Parts: sequence; structure tokens; C-alpha cells
Amino acid sequence: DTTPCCAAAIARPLPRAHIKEYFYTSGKCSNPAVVFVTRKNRQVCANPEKKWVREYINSLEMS
Amino acid sequence: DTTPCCAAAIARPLPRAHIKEYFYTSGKCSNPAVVFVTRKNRQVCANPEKKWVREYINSLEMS
Repeated sequence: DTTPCCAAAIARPLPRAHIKEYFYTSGKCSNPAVVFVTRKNRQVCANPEKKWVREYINSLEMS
Repeated sequence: DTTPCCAAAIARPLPRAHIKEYFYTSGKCSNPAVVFVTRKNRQVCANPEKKWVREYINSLEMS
């Protein structure tokens, strides 16, 4: 917890074409999240347990 | 604060050869930090105002 962590997680989907990369936060966070990195390099915390996250991820991985 | 943030920041220097990338957290954090990404993809929060951070960074940028 000398590692970057997500207090909360984006309500609704961000636009799929704003998004270029993802990673998962440490599991040592209290809300471990997925993080989306936008073409503009904003890092956005998302709720991994949510359908739009899991098809965005599937989308970035089956490019 | 739907963006990944650093509660605290690594006391002492990490080994320079463990470190492959860096970025700065959002300025919207309460402790906005530098984050070091290790060859093993651990993200480590560091205090930007600290001499070892600023020559690690200079090191990754003058490669």
C-alpha cells in the first residue's frame, strides 16, 4: 500500500475507442480494480466484476 | 478519484536494475507520487520530491 490503489470504480462504461491498454491493480488494495489507460494516458479505475469491463478486456486481448 | 492513487511512498530507494518504466499519478491524489514499474510489473509509489527518484527518472529518460 506503497502501490497505486482505486478508492472507487467508474459507474458506467467509458467509450471503448478512448481506451488503449489495461492492467489490474495490486490485490493488496481494498477495492482492487481494473485500470483502463486512455489514448490520452488517463488511468481510470473500473469494477472488474462488471460485464462491460470483461468484454473491453476481451477486446484489447483479442485485437 | 476513480483513478489509481498512492496512500504513501517507498522510504528508501529500490534497486535501479529492478525498474523498467515510470509514470506520475494523477495530481487529483492526496499524495500524488511517481510510480516505478519493475521488470516483474510491480507498481511502486515513490516520493517525487526525493533525490533518488529524480536521478532514476533522469536515468530512464537519458537511456
